[PDB]
Amino acid sequence: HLCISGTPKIRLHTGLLLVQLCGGERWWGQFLSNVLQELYNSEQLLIFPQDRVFMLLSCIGQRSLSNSGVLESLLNLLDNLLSPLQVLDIPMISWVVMLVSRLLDYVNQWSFI
Amino acid sequence: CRYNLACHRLETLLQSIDLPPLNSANNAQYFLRKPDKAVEEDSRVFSAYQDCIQLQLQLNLAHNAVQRLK
Amino acid sequence: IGLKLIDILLRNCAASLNSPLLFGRLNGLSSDSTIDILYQLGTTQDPGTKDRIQALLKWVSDSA
Amino acid sequence: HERCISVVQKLVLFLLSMDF
Amino acid sequence: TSTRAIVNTARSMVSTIMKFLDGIHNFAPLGTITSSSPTAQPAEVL
Repeated sequence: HLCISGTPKIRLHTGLLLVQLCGGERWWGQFLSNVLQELYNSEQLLIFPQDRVFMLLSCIGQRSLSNSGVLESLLNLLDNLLSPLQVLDIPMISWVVMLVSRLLDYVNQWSFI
Repeated sequence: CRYNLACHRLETLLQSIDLPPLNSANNAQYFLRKPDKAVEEDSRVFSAYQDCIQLQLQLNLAHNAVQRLK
Repeated sequence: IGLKLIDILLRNCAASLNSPLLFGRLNGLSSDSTIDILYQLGTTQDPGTKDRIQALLKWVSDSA
Repeated sequence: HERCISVVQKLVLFLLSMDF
Repeated sequence: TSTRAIVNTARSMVSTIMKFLDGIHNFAPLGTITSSSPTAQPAEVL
């Protein structure tokens, strides 16, 4: 309700508020992946600032990256999205990989990226 | 009256505005190099949008001034 | 191949380590190009015209 | 790290599957 | 076959996302310049 459609300050504070409260819960990583799935899958028609919301999600994951479930669930989404190789949703994969890439590098030859 | 007119202007200008979804390479290029016509549409929208915000503040101030007297 | 093309533009554009894959694109995406192609296929007068229209309507019903 | 292998294997397949 | 054998280097939504996260450009000013000769004058002015 708030982070997708809210104002930047409301968006930022809601995201930061959600991290501080529920960032340490086991289901937190699943929530991030579910949000990622629901909001960025190519079947989503909802119009919203994907880039601004994505920056928030990257920020949110970084501030909750101490929760082992964050990266676990994010890679499970990437695992499931790539299952067709082993139909692929390339835009969804791009969002997930970039989120996963930014989160992992927070966890020199790649400094060019 | 003017604020409603300004609000109507914003709707007319935006009704010709379209947002490509970020799901294809052609859409990615649209975001990478905004074509000149797309740039002009944003300039007109920003100018028109400023008018609505200015008049919205004045309308609330005018309402607030009238309410103070009442 | 008109039916195959309709399937590619509307239903499934994926290929039928050296085999072509073309996994990179979402199915059914539309542009001015796909719209023009579909319109010319539909409105082109030939023996297959009927069949092509049939395919189109089929995809409509399937979607619904 | 079995799921890690799975995603990495699928990532390589994706790498090997990348075309135009 | 060739379409199978090539990957598109044209920029896509990943490059757009990187841009959202903030003709050629001189990177010498950003670099550090050194020399193997101990007696060389420091060359940062270059």
